[PDB]
Amino acid sequence: MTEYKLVVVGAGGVGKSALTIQLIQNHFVDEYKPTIEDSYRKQVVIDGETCLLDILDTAGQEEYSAMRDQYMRTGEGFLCVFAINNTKSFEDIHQYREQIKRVKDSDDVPMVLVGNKCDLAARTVESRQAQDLARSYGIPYIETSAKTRQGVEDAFYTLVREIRQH
Ligand SMILES: Nc1nc2c(ncn2[C@@H]2O[C@H](COP(=O)(O)OP(=O)(O)NP(=O)(O)O)[C@@H](O)[C@H]2O)c(=O)[nH]1
Ligand SMILES: [Mg+2]
Repeated sequence: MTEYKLVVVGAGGVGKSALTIQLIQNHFVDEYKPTIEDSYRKQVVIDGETCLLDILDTAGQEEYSAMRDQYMRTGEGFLCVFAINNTKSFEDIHQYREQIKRVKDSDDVPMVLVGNKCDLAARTVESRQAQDLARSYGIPYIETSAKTRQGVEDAFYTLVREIRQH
């Protein structure tokens, strides 16, 4: 079957692992547990296609850029994740996208902007500003919560569908 190599990137503590785990194990992880690198494999049916999701979950920590580059290099799509109550994580998005384009040699790579933690009242980044940024990249913007499961399958399946059209 078709395999889609999906890579999850973004600043530390935005919820990259929580989204992945919610998708793979149907539970919300509430623990403090920084990732170095983890990979997940899951067989799914998306729009009737049987495929395999290889999901690489990456570190948010700066010490790990080298490892992050090696892994970004083999991905066919990227979930660029920020948290809606962390404005610095939103600002850091431009820095992650530029690095993706530099390691992939490409202006236009299959990619989804994910605004996560949308279950929280204390929102510092407005959906408007995120939606604007996503428009200026030419990518979809999806709001998610790993806690409620809102938007989770959407964010992942949308990225698969972007790869299929690339
Ligand atoms: N309320 C809420 N909390 C979340 C959500 N997603 C993640 N978190 C919480 O935020 C913290 C960090 O989440 P985690 O998945 O570890 O983040 P990460 O992006 O993988 N961090 P790292 O870059 O270190 O691997 C955890 O306490 C987790 O439960 C969400 O959608 N809502
Ligand atoms: Mg993590």
